[PDB]
Amino acid sequence: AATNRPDVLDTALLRPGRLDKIIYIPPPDHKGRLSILKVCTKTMPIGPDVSLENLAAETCFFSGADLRNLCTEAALLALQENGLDATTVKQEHFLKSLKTVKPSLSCKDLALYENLFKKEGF
Amino acid sequence: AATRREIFKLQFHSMPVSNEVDLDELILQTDAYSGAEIVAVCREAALLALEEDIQANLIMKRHFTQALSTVTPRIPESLRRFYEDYQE
Repeated sequence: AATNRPDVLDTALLRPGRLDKIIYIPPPDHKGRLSILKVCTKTMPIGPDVSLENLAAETCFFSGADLRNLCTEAALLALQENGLDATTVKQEHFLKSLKTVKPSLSCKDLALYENLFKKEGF
Repeated sequence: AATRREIFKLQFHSMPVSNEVDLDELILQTDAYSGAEIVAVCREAALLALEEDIQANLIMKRHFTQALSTVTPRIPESLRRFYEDYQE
C-alpha cells in the first residue's frame, strides 16, 4: 500500500499483525539528484559545455517529475532557437528553463513527514 | 512595446490621423494596457474630435491627452507585481 497523506490513515490498520515494515521514500538530495539527471540525459545529445553538477546545486525542492520536465523543456527550446535540424543542447538552455519550471515542494509539506516520522503517527 | 506598436498601426490605418501626433510618446504612456483598451483609446479620441466641430477631418494631439485621462488600466499594481515576481 502506498500513500502520500498518512495523517488521515487509521491507527488500527497500522498495528502488529496488520501492516508492518513501514518504509520512507525520501524526497531527493544533491547526490541523489545528480543520478536522476544522468538517467534523463542518457538519450539526449548533450554538448560539452554542460555540467550536470552545477545544475543540481541550483536545484532545490524539486521532485523527481520536475527534473524530467526541466530536461524536456530545455530540449524543446533548443529546437525553437536553433531550427528543426540541430544537434546541440547547451548549458544556457538549462538556465533559461529554470525560469519556467518552478519547484513543487516546500518546508510545510516536508516537515509534516519528519514529524510523523517522529512517532506521533506513521 | 513592439506589440503595442502593431496594435496602434492597425488602428491608424483606417482613422484619419494628422501627422502632428508622436507615436513614441503614446507607446510610453500606455504601459500596463491590455490590447482591447488600446482599441478603446483610439475609438474615444475619434469621438472627442467629432464633438468640437461635427464636420471634422483630422484628429489632433489634445484629444489623445483627454482620452488617456478617461480610460485607465483595469489591472492594479498588486497584480502587476505578482505576475512579474512569479516569473523571477
